[PDB]
Amino acid sequence: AIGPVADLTISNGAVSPDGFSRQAILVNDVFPSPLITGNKGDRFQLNVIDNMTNHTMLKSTSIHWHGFFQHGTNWADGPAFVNQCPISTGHAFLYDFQVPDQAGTFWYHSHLSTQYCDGLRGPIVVYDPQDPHKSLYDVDDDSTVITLADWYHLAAKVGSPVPTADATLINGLGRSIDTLNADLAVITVTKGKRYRFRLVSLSCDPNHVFSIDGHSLTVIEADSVNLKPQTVDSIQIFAAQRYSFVLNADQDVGNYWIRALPNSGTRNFDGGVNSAILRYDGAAPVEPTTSQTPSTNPLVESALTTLEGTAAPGSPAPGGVDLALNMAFGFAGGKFTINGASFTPPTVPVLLQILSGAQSAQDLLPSGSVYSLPANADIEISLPATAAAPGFPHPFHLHGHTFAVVRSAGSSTYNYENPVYRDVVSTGSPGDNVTIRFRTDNPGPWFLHCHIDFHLEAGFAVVMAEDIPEVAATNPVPQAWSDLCPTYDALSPDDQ
Ligand SMILES: *[C@@H]1O[C@H](CO)[C@@H](O[C@@H]2O[C@H](CO)[C@@H](O[C@@H]3O[C@H](CO[C@H]4O[C@H](CO)[C@@H](O)[C@H](O)[C@@H]4O)[C@@H](O)[C@H](O)[C@@H]3O)[C@H](O)[C@H]2NC(C)=O)[C@H](O)[C@H]1NC(C)=O
Ligand SMILES: *[C@@H]1O[C@H](CO)[C@@H](O[C@@H]2O[C@H](CO)[C@@H](O)[C@H](O)[C@H]2NC(C)=O)[C@H](O)[C@H]1NC(C)=O
Ligand SMILES: Cc1ccc(C(=O)O)cc1
Ligand SMILES: [Ca+2]
Ligand SMILES: [Ca+2]
Ligand SMILES: [Ca+2]
Ligand SMILES: [Cu+2]
Ligand SMILES: [Cu+2]
Ligand SMILES: [Cu+2]
Ligand SMILES: [Cu+2]
Repeated sequence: AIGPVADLTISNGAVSPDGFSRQAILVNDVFPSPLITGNKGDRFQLNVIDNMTNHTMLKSTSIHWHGFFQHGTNWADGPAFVNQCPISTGHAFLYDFQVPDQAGTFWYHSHLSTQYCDGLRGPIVVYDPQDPHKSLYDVDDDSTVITLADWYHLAAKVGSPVPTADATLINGLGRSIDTLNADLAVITVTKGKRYRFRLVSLSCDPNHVFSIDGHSLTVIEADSVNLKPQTVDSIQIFAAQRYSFVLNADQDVGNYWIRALPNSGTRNFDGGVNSAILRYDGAAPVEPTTSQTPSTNPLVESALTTLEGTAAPGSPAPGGVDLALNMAFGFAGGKFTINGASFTPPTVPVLLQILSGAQSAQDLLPSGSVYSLPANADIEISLPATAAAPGFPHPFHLHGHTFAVVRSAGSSTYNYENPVYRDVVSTGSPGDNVTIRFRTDNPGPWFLHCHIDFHLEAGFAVVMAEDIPEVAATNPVPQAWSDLCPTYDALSPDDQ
């Protein structure tokens, strides 16, 4: 892997991850984007050098480091027009931040429009030298990162506004229905060894039901949060989520199908679509002939708990917090709404608005989309599922924070004692009332949005303006950040 100090050069080029070729986005001349790693406590210095020339996929860029708290470095978080203006082509920008108090599985992706769908997205691992789960496994390295991704034959701005994927990629490879002989990813294991696999969803839209024929999976991490171990036989993973699971390679030496069934597009495994190969050392170099058995032990989010058994912030009753917010989803004029407002990117990034003197949510643009949060407070947010926002279940993501999921999708119970904490949560289907809690210990504007990128583009977002009075003092910005907007605003539209 590369990192924690590295150049990330962004360019355009042709790729063929499902045996069909198209123009896309390369990072350090490769697709899919390379793995970046560090250790707990490391300073990351990622110099993003933008050499893109294709306006259809956008020449500008901005990168989000998904899951990092960015305390004191809100300017480095990535969302275009929230935390920065985009980097302009022919320029570079250094993201310089620390990860003092976090370890686990993360990822990076463009956070400008729908650009990450065109290929700028890759995994990150922050290792913990004192990982409490470390004695459960033998192997945890580049080879044990498993990414899932949707792939489209037409680019994000070329196809339908809400497209359906032609292929699922596993570690960057997969088959489409018209490319049944395309290359497949192979993950190799040695019989008798134990592996920490780190499963990362780079998806722009679909969720995937992940399973491995003949094997159970011991889940030990969700979205960079250590869990009490939970053995499962399938995992439904939503866009932008991560899980670590331990696999004991104790079955017969052979080839076993790795499966990732999407919730849209091709919903079968015919011809080896939506599949990869688990190969034991010594097995024949052939495709598996294993069968899928019904999942009788699927992952259930409400049954997950943190390793430390951390209580939810606040008191154990509905509304037992300093500020309770309800987000009512809707859809009007082809745009998503939250509490009647659709997010449209402001000309001046929200952070720059605050640093320039905006004092309240009413002062902040876009109007109706920004919520001021008090400092050092317990917050509860409910996000009740509704068919009024098409394309459910919507996996919501809160920047700058992990949150307690006090009520999960598909469950009527509330857990304040020992709920799972994570950073992306499915808000489920009608009848659900997914409810989250967090503490406001991190001054800055933080995006809260559906991580289905096509829905974000259609306005399905709000901004949480946390502790506005302390933002400037807590987040001193580098000169290079100050220069982003004047450079970007000087571009002609066709160079954006
Ligand atoms: C930079 O970025 C872009 C995005 O990657 C590039 O866009 C490509 O540009 C061309 C047009 O110049 C496309 O080819 C066209 O595709 C359409 C649609 O094809 C599909 O749909 C039709 C109708 O349903 C169907 O008949 C076909 O079988 C396809 O399924 C065609 O109608 C056109 O005739 C033409 O073939 C590309 O599809 C497109 N690729 C990306 C992935 O969307 C662009 O080329 C880049 N510019 C630099 C110079 O390379
Ligand atoms: C889901 O969650 C919230 C919070 O429990 C609900 O909104 C609250 O519900 C009651 C009754 O209407 C009120 O006492 C409060 O004023 C509400 N608090 C929030 C901050 O507005 C809501 O009713 C639920 N929605 C789904 C449909 O069950
Ligand atoms: C309007 C509309 C329709 C469908 C979707 C979707 O994601 O399926 C999103 C928006
Ligand atoms: Ca091969
Ligand atoms: Ca291996
Ligand atoms: Ca962690
Ligand atoms: Cu993300
Ligand atoms: Cu994020
Ligand atoms: Cu959505
Ligand atoms: Cu985001």
